[PDB]
Amino acid sequence: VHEFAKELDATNISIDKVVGAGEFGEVCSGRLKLPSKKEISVAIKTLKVGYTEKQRRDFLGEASIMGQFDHPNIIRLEGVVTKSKPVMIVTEYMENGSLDSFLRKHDAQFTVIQLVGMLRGIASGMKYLSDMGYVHRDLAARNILINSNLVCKVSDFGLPIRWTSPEAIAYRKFTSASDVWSYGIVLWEVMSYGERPYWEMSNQDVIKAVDEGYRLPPPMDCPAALYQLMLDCWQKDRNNRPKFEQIVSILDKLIRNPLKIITNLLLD
Ligand SMILES: Cc1cn(-c2cc(C(=O)Nc3ccc(C)c(NC(=O)c4ccno4)c3)cc(C(F)(F)F)c2)cn1
Repeated sequence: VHEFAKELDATNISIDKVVGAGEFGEVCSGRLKLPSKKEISVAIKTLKVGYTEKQRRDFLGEASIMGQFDHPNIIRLEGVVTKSKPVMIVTEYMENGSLDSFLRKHDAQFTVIQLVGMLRGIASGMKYLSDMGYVHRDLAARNILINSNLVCKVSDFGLPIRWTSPEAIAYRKFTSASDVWSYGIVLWEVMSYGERPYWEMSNQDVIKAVDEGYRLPPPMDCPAALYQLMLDCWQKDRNNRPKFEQIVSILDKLIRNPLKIITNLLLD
């Protein structure tokens, strides 16, 4: 763990309050005093009292993964506490919480360009994870955190049929291209302001429908460019899906605001 995670001194951590009502795990917000004496807001996940050795190993392995990724759109590991208990993982604080729950509070209240900025941040984080050989496997709006300035950052709270590509469902073929499929689902979630993908369809029907070529329909008022981007991410042939670098490039062009062309499952 210490290869990729700094050991924090518990005397530098103050705990404020419980956050997220369990959605992130056993997580609090608080402050961390850095070696330079600067104090920053942080999220703190604690390992349960009475943990088993496997639970500790799994907890510290998580920190080890996170510590590998230093990027503006991937959740930043500040460090771990292992030499005292409770054992902790400390990250930057993301004031606006998970993106799906945030958007549900704000239905139709953001501009298209604001939503595209969110989407671009997520794609940039994924471009770095993929460049680093990391396949996320659970890329979903609930695993994206959003801060006070609406910057979105790839996270993972653990457990996902609705977000999984057909090949990863069929025979566990997980690649960065199956993450691109997942990104198309997140793109739909964002444009739908946190609607659940495939709503409450039976999992077996989500699997069969997608395999038969059916896809989620355009969100209300969804620009054609963005719906086409979803369809491109949802290509049956993983080789035909765009790479994350190309997704970032697409969004960067839309950010220049060229987009006013507007578009149960659709046979696509
Ligand atoms: C089992 C496992 C999970 N992960 C993993 C966890 C996480 C992650 O986000 N973990 C995590 C751990 C501790 C905390 C405190 C947080 N942050 C928050 O819960 C949070 C809430 C609000 N602000 O921050 C987040 C991220 C990544 C990713 F994709 F970015 F590479 C991977 C790796 N292995």
